[PDB]
Amino acid sequence: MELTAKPRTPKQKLDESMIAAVAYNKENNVSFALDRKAFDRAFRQQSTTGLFDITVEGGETFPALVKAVQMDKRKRAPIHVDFYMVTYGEPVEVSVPVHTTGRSQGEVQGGLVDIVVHNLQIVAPGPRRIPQELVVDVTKMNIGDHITAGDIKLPEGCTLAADPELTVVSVLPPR
Amino acid sequence: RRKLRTRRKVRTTTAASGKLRLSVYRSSKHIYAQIIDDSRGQTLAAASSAALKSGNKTDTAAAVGKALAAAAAEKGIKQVVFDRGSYKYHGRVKALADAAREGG
Amino acid sequence: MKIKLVRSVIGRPGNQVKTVQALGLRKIGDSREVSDTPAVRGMVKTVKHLLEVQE
Amino acid sequence: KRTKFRKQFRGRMTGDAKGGDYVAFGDYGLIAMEPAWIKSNQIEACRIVMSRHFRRGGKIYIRIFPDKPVTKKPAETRMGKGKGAVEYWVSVVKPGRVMFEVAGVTEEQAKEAFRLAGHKLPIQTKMVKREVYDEA
RNA sequence: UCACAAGGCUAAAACCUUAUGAAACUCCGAAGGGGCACGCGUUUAGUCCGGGAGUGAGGCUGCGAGAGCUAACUUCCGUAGCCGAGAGGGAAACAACCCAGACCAUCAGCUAAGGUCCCUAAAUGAUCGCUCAGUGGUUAAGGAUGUGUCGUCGCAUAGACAGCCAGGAGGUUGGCUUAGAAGCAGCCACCCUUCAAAGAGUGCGUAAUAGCUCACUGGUCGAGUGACGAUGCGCCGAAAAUGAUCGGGGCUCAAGUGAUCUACCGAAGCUAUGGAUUCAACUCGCGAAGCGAGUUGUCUG
RNA sequence: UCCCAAAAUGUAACGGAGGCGCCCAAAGGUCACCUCAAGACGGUUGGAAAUCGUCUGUAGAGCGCAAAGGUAGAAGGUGG
RNA sequence: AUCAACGGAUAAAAGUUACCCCGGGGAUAACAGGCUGAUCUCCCCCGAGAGUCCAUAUCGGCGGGGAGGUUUGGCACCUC
RNA sequence: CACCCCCGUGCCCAUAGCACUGUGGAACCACCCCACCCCAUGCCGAACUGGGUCGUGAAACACAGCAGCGCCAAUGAUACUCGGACCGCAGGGUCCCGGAAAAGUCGGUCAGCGCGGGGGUU
Ligand SMILES: [Mg+2]
Ligand SMILES: [Mg+2]
Ligand SMILES: [Mg+2]
Ligand SMILES: [Mg+2]
Ligand SMILES: [Mg+2]
Ligand SMILES: [Mg+2]
Ligand SMILES: [Mg+2]
Ligand SMILES: [Mg+2]
Ligand SMILES: [Mg+2]
Ligand SMILES: [Mg+2]
Ligand SMILES: [Mg+2]
Ligand SMILES: [Mg+2]
Ligand SMILES: [Mg+2]
Ligand SMILES: [Mg+2]
Ligand SMILES: [Mg+2]
Ligand SMILES: [Mg+2]
Ligand SMILES: [Mg+2]
Ligand SMILES: [Mg+2]
Ligand SMILES: [Mg+2]
Ligand SMILES: [Mg+2]
Ligand SMILES: [Mg+2]
Ligand SMILES: [Mg+2]
Ligand SMILES: [Mg+2]
Ligand SMILES: [Mg+2]
Ligand SMILES: [Mg+2]
Ligand SMILES: [Mg+2]
Ligand SMILES: [Mg+2]
Ligand SMILES: [Mg+2]
Ligand SMILES: [Mg+2]
Ligand SMILES: [Mg+2]
Ligand SMILES: [Mg+2]
Repeated sequence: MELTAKPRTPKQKLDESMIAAVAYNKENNVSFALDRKAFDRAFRQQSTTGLFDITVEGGETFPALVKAVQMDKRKRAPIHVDFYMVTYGEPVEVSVPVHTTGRSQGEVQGGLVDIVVHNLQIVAPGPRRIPQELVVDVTKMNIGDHITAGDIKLPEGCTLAADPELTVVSVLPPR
Repeated sequence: RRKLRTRRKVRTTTAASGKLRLSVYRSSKHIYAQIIDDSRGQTLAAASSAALKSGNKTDTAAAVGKALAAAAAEKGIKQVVFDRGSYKYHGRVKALADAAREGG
Repeated sequence: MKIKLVRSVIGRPGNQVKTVQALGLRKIGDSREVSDTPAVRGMVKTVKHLLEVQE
Repeated sequence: KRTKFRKQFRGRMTGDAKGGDYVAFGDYGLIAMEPAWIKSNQIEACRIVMSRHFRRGGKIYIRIFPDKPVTKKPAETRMGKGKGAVEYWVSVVKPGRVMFEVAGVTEEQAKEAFRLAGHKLPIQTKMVKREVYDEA
């Protein structure tokens, strides 16, 4: 990704298909503007747990993560982006997608897999190595079976911002 | 429970009164009776009772009333307002009173 | 700045009238010189659109 | 359908949709495009359409809900004498607002059940699919 | 506070995550407005005392609301402007909209809105495109291999999209239902066999069989081709009463249209020359003030 | 009294809701003193609610009547 | 002092007129027109279902989009 | 204030609060003890009040630690919007110019400034 300018004035890029953005170091803070096309390919690939390299039209290239995204409600498209300039050894808290794997023995007698909370926000990994997904097995799961936030296998050096008796990926009855 | 003190405290109209207010503190067996010009964050006279007391523990009220009012003579204080505390104006603090109330 | 009244006051809001009045213009084609200060240049801002402004 | 207890009468006004433009509770979602009013029965209609097409069972999230009382005067009365008495209920769906969420069904199924619901609707719509993690 | 979407949890309420509506909800909260001081800087009004009134039916448009059907050349308020009491140019015609406030004279010049094929003043202007539908010259959900422009995805020198030859399989009438259901009226699952390839399978079919064909592969060729949205201009949907039509003629070999540029025409607006009136200040006569005169400014629906 | 009422006042409708034509000799004056609703644990009648205790507790109560604002350093409850 | 029609005409007061009269009003209704189009009339979209079987031969639920101006109205704009 | 600390009392009215936690004792504070009287309990020295210790600093208070909570809170962008202009039959919407939120993200924070007195620095 290679933005260029950053003035408080948008007419330079608006139509040209660029998004207004800000990346903050927490010590260093920088406004700017990225090619839409790019950040689209990108944010689709890497999502919120992203991590990609950002070289401002001045030479200096810094790594970063995606902290928030701001949409046109009516066009359903990016107009602005909040960008976290990553640190090194401890970052912030990462929201990551619960998935599901294998034909559950719920969908075979009556019900269906229901990811009651799509996105699970954990505390920390050590940033360099962020979990980007989060597989949960479901094959054991019958109909009427809730998976609390505890039972999720974290990949070492990871904890849970979640209340870990909160219902996540649960299988629901029919009708 | 802090209600009695902040009660009478606000009930002593601080500045707009003109007069000076006069603290006490007889809860322990030591008091502090300060004289304050309210408005200015400054405390004028005062006359404690923990730098030698004669011996009397509550009998000495009249004494420090007279001692304070004595300091008030010199500094030039003739007007007053009685900032009691959670103290129900009866014996001890009444002594400090009557004492200052004549010995000004 | 310099100033010209090149639009008109009719069907224009009361204050914009009275401001046209102040700036000293009482007919189209009226031009004038003005003293770069916040109250006069702030009298030209509010009726900007009625004025051809020079410098 | 209806609310259960309230105040009675109301009014009318508009600009773009507050919350929420994003896709929770599901994998596929249907979104307004126009500043309509939406009556119970219209939703009821979309609910029954989609519910049938999914058969048993899928999963259907009817986000929008009619809290707004609309009134209509009696037949053939000269204006005044009062305000009209609660004809029916509308839900003030502004553009971009997500009306529907369905999940537990394929993309195909979702498309169709949507289109079918759309033809029952006062306004143009569009279907879409997640990524809108403004929060969760 | 009232209302409300999925879930947790518990004996339902409270409470937990997720999620949302509010004129009569508010943790917050603009733009703006209102008061007061200055005038730091322009300009002309103000206030009070007294004489004379008239008016007290308003009207439209925009914006803000209620009422109403988010109807009315509707009704009732807030707010700006116009008409009222406003002539002049434009909008064919047209109180109100757009431009613009008409002291008088002129066979003089510039402009505004709006315009420059002929009726009709002024470029049948320029350059890059768009639409071919008379769209232009009045409506919608819905629909559509119209045409321009972007983007997504897919398939392809392992031979594809189309075309053409052939196979399309054995378990197996899969189970269930059924008077019979055997791919194909309704309820559960999509497993093996043979191969270069053949899926309890798509439509027609039968009361049910049988039957026709597709999803896959091979040859054949010989190259691109297929899907999904975004958007510009159009197509259909588009049916009313006396005779048609964009105001008309007519316009695409643009007189339609999106963009940028310039030249011209256009008002009672501005300007030129002449002239009168209102007020004002300056100058003069007679006897302050007052009247007349004159000059400058000013004004005059 | 609230909303309409367009964050100054004001502003109409046979617009949307609700009260008043009293009451109090203490419910006033002053002086002094006290702090609420509700939930959780445990408690003879009880056992939804009674009365007691512990913990939480900024108002989630109370103010003679309508509602709005207001109010816990009292306007709220008690006494001279 | 329900002078409560609450700025309160008298101390003191109800009906009827198709026998009717006067002065005015299109400031205001019944006819017609006009504007609107809820209602009224038709046409279109989706298709669940009916049609042994098969949505569309024909019919078409729950809902949606328009037209027309012949209904009952709404408004009160020229004509009392 | 000379340096500390404690007691009172203020400006400040949560970036100043709460929890968890550690420290503190004859030197100020607190609990404590006694109550027939002043005084007082809608009953009871619980509280007001009165005579005073030792004992304990556990409770409470003072002080320190801490960012779990609470509170404070950016820039960026947006909503809306004065004022210039526009589109749509209409519900509604756009452009230019200035102003410009709220919620959230970054974070920030276990406050700060005084007066008086007491008591300590072999
Ligand atoms: Mg906040
Ligand atoms: Mg009148
Ligand atoms: Mg009137
Ligand atoms: Mg009026
Ligand atoms: Mg009208
Ligand atoms: Mg005219
Ligand atoms: Mg005219
Ligand atoms: Mg004409
Ligand atoms: Mg007209
Ligand atoms: Mg022009
Ligand atoms: Mg000509
Ligand atoms: Mg002249
Ligand atoms: Mg004139
Ligand atoms: Mg206002
Ligand atoms: Mg009025
Ligand atoms: Mg009388
Ligand atoms: Mg008869
Ligand atoms: Mg007769
Ligand atoms: Mg007779
Ligand atoms: Mg007559
Ligand atoms: Mg009739
Ligand atoms: Mg009629
Ligand atoms: Mg009908
Ligand atoms: Mg059937
Ligand atoms: Mg009619
Ligand atoms: Mg009339
Ligand atoms: Mg009228
Ligand atoms: Mg505007
Ligand atoms: Mg802006
Ligand atoms: Mg700003
Ligand atoms: Mg602390």
